[PDB]
Amino acid sequence: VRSLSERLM
Amino acid sequence: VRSLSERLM
Amino acid sequence: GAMGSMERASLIQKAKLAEQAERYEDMAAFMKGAVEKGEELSCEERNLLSVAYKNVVGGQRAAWRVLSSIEQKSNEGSEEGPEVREYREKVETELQGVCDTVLGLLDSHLIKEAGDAESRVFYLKMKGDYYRYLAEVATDKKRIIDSARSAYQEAMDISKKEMPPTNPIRLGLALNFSVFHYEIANSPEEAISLAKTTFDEAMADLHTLSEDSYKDSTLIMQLLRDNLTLWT
Amino acid sequence: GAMGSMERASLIQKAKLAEQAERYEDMAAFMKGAVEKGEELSCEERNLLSVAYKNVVGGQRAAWRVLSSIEQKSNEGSEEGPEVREYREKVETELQGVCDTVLGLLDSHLIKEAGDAESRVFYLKMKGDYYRYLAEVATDKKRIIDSARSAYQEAMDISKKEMPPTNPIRLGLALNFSVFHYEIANSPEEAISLAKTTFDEAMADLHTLSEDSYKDSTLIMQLLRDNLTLWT
Ligand SMILES: N=C(N)c1cc(-c2ccccc2)c(-c2cncn2CCN)s1
Ligand SMILES: N=C(N)c1cc(-c2ccccc2)c(-c2cncn2CCN)s1
Ligand SMILES: [Cl-]
Ligand SMILES: [Cl-]
Repeated sequence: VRSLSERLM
Repeated sequence: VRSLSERLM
Repeated sequence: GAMGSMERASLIQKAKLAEQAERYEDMAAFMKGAVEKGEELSCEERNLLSVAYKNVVGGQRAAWRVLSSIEQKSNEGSEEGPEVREYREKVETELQGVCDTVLGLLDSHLIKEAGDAESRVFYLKMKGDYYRYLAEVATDKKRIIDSARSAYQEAMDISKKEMPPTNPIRLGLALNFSVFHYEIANSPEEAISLAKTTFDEAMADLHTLSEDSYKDSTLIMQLLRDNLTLWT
Repeated sequence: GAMGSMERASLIQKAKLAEQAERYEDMAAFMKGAVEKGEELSCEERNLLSVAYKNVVGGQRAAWRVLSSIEQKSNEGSEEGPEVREYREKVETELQGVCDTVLGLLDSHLIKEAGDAESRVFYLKMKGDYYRYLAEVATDKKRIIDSARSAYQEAMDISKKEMPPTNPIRLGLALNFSVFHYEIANSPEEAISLAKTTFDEAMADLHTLSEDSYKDSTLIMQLLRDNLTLWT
């Protein structure tokens, strides 16, 4: 499982 | 609304 | 052809990898390369070809519909430049290029070497599908529609003679031909009649099928049923 | 540049159309063209640039992960050719090309002209992100990691001096830097500490925000929280 990175606004 | 066409097997 | 240097088996292997990776542009290029080796395609290979290009053109049709909608709204109390039209034309031109690529492969030379019903019907249906995708954006429009109709009809004739009513290819063909009637040819009554009789004739043939063939056929029949529900 | 003949405003307008059409390759090309006009980017234009390339590279990273996984399984009781490696290398090379394109735009010349915190931090964070995407497939690996770290750290220093703890760009920067620590730099304790303090310092600043700014910040904070839940 991979960490969550910034999502597009 | 658009008709449903053949789906990939 | 940029794939001319790669082994046929390697192209097929990589098309399957591209499918798993959901890289359908790569998948189309690999299968185009495979076709251009000159050998006929197995049932599996034919479906890999169909999967790749249907996804490619599927994204173009969705984008084209968005842009066309924005373009039509611009042409109603709407404030005005040429950018919407230009970009819609760009996607449209790219869509047509893909459709011509597929039709080119069928014409050179998949169809003329396809003797068995499963292969010939598959390719003729595909020809109808991609002339239908051209018709969706056409405004020669009539000839495009007739080319789709003619391809679908030749496929229907063969499938009715050579395939059982529950054959998935025959079912998918009749489904798409009924969509053509309803969405392209302005023949909703033909579309409804074809979907009805296709469903009923398949229903009456399910008793001959294995559990796995029964699942395959009924899955496609449900789409016929869903369309009838929307059409009536 | 193939977009050199198109007006800056037309490129921006078409990038927005491409976004609505989910045509992110087109969107990247349009925004690359816009950047190459030489003018600095507005906040909106900066996010259009980020949206386009993040989606493009996002699809490449997902495909690369699938292929890498298949490649590792092949190298365990596994039957053997070079196709898996070759095709993974193809996607990887295409991914690296996209990352170099973005880093090229930031270096020529978005960053050196970015004087305001919102723009400078945004570009330096972006530089860290795309060196991080390079690090994900690297095996010069150390220099790539250091380039990401250095870009993120310069961005962190500016954001801590010039932006409130709840600033969405600062929050997104700290989130991605913590991901870098955990997934790239083998520093899970640094990742957890950064996520904790970023969340807590933003929590204590929410009382200063409007309803709309509160929604923006808390949305990003939730990702910090979700990562902490997976990390601890
Ligand atoms: N890689 C894909 N997309 C597909 C591959 C195959 C296929 C066909 C024959 C032999 C092996 C695989 C498909 C197929 C199409 N009709 C039925 N099948 C298989 C399910 N019974 S679909
Ligand atoms: N077309 C897109 N993808 C985006 C456009 C904008 C944006 C930014 C400024 C002005 C107008 C639009 C985005 C944005 C990024 N930070 C906040 N916003 C807007 C929400 N408050 S995101
Ligand atoms: Cl255009
Ligand atoms: Cl390859």
